[PDB]
Amino acid sequence: IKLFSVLSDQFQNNPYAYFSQLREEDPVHYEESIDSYFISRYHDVRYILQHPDIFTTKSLVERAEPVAKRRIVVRSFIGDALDHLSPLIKQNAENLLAPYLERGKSDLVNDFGKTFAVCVTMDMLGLDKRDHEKISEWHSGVADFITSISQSPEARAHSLWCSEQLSQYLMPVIKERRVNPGSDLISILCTSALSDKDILALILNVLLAATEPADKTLALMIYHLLNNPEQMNDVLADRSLVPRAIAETLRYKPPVQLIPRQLSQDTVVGGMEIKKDTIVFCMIGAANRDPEAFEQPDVFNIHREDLGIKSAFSGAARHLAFGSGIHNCVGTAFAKNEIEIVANIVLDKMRNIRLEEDFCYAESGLYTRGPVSLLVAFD
Ligand code: HEM
Ligand SMILES: c1ccc(-c2ncc[nH]2)cc1
Ligand SMILES: [Mg+2]
Repeated sequence: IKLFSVLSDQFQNNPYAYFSQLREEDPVHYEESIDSYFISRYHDVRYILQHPDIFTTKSLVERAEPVAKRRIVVRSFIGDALDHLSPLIKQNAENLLAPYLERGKSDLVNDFGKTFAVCVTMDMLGLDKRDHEKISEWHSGVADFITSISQSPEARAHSLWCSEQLSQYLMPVIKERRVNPGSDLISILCTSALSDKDILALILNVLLAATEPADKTLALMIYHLLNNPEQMNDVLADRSLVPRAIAETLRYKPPVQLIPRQLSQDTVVGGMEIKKDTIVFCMIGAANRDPEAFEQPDVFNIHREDLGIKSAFSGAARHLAFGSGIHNCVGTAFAKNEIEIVANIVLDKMRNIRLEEDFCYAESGLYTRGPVSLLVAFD
């Protein structure tokens, strides 16, 4: 059945049950609802993410809207700085965890994760960490505008308010640093090219970008490590394993699930010929589960020889969770080091971590996916 819908409740309840069938039967799957093709095969996807002259993306300055080489520049402003934020990402985790020790339990997504990911992004932007609640809130409100297929008139209103709220918060902070630079990212954005309203739309995009996926990765890892208790023990003993666990969780259950692209000319991918101006969706989950790229692909295995940690976190990595080529996630380097730091602390701090009694595990999200909650218990 090619008639099946990939925006359907049924798809969303468990996408990994259906990818297999999309590849090998309807790889360039047309969705009759939007005017968009969903591409599910690894090589078909990777070629698209390789060449953004044919499959153009949306640039790193314009608004993340209703859904050239500052990359270089931003890349090193993360890269050079990620070793200055190492003690702060470190304190963030420790500070945020302290409430939940002794109680002996926590929900790593609701009690801990969302709030941690936000505080990191805030140190990277140099905003005042006291305001983390305001921000997580507004940050979701816009995240929604983007993630959602459609919205209620209440939500759409609320999302618009959040952007309004976000703008009027950041913008004075932009001018303050344009004239008195700090040593944060916003501070650098205003040094040696860019205008005020442009620097805002960039900050807004980095905020959206560094925040949501970080959350989800740490949680997906903890969950897949506790679900293979013997691999969890593997990580507990030799900590150098953390990155592979990060990586394999990335291939396994990629936080960002779809990558879109606009189509320049008329071009063929797979068996199907497409047409101009059309948005096609890369199905990352589907690609990281293609036998063609990974053997035993539906097995969480941190020790898999076909992962390749040497490059799991670069422009030319095996999995497509960070995208591919010259448009790969700008903070890949940063993503590694951030998640690494928490994971390590979590393990250090929640001795004898286990899943809570009667913990029923569930995931949510079409564009970006992750656990609704992860209920863990500890000493
Ligand atoms: C859990 C780790 C992360 C994952 C899996 C991830 C994944 C991705 C993916 C798949 C893309 C789209 C590639 C494309 O279509 O061009 C992307 C874009 C991007 N990422 Fe990440 N990312 C992560 C963490 C981060 C962090 C920590 C930062 C900032 C330090 C960051 C900054 C960006 C930026 C600026 C973009 C460009 C998209 C835009 O224009 O808004 N990412 N990321
Ligand atoms: C909502 C939140 C974040 C994203 C995103 N796109 C690339 C990296 N992160 C997309 C939608
Ligand atoms: Mg973060």
